[PDB]
Amino acid sequence: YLGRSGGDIIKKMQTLWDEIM
Repeated sequence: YLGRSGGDIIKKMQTLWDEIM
């Protein structure tokens, strides 16, 4: 919603925890 808000949020959450833990 308004310049790809929904798609980009799920992509960044996935790698936040993939790379740290």
